[PDB]
Amino acid sequence: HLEIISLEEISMLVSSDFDLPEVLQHVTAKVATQLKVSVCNIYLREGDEVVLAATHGFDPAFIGKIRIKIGDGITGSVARDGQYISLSRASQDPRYKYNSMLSFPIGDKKEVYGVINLNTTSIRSFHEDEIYFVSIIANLILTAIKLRQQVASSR
Amino acid sequence: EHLEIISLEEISMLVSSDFDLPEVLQHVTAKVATQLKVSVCNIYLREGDEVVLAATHGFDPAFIGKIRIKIGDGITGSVARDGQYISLSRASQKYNSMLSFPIGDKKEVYGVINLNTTSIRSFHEDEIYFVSIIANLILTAIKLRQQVASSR
Ligand code: NA
Ligand code: NA
Repeated sequence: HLEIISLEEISMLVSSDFDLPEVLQHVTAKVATQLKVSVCNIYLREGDEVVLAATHGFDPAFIGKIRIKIGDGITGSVARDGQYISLSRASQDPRYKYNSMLSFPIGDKKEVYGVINLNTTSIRSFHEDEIYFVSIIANLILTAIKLRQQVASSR
Repeated sequence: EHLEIISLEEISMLVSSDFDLPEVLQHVTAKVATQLKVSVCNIYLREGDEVVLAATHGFDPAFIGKIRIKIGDGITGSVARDGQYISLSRASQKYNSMLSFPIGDKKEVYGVINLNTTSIRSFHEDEIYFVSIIANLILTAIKLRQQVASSR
């Protein structure tokens, strides 16, 4: 939402005394609650795949554990192509579900660094600026990485 | 605390692709001035043995080229050299209060952000914080633009 990011928040995000791990935990937990969604994950490009880096929705236990091969999911396509997809599906496993997800890339000019997902179990449309809001977050996340990775291991 | 005093596109432009340093700074100033309800906000950043004016709110923007301060020199010089910021009040005559805060990192000072009122007020712990934050924001606005350009 409009004026909806604390000074503490951008602060922590930029200021380098924190490690990605801890920021991203707070990022997902921020986004998930802001958009009223029941889970928000970040996967970060690593080799030809993409591994989980933060959650709000899963156990933190799952942090290293989930990997999507590159083109593989619809996460995997977002990771490959760098266009986000948002969809709602009707789903039914036999038994004598109607979810929504938003899957948005983290990337730049050159390429994709990761994917942020938002999944709610309700049938619900993602509104434009709802996506705008995540677009900004995808870029604050992009900026966290860039500051830390390069300006740390080379400065 | 630290109240919800920043805006999505403000944030955005800060980081953004083809949003541009002068212009970004020209807004950053105008925000601070307007926020801390201060008369002038000027950012000087670093060139060689001196520090030049990069953005103002409060002066004619025609002075952006034009004000260069040696690192030994101002109250602004000290802040630029030894990195730890200074804030003062003078009653001088009329009068003025000011905050001269550093922009930098563990090793290196990148410039100085400056506020002056033409009242006589000493700024709150919380008001400085804000500015410290604003100074990381400027710092990284800077830091991004040269890791993109000057390392590709
Ligand atoms: Na997911
Ligand atoms: Na000044």
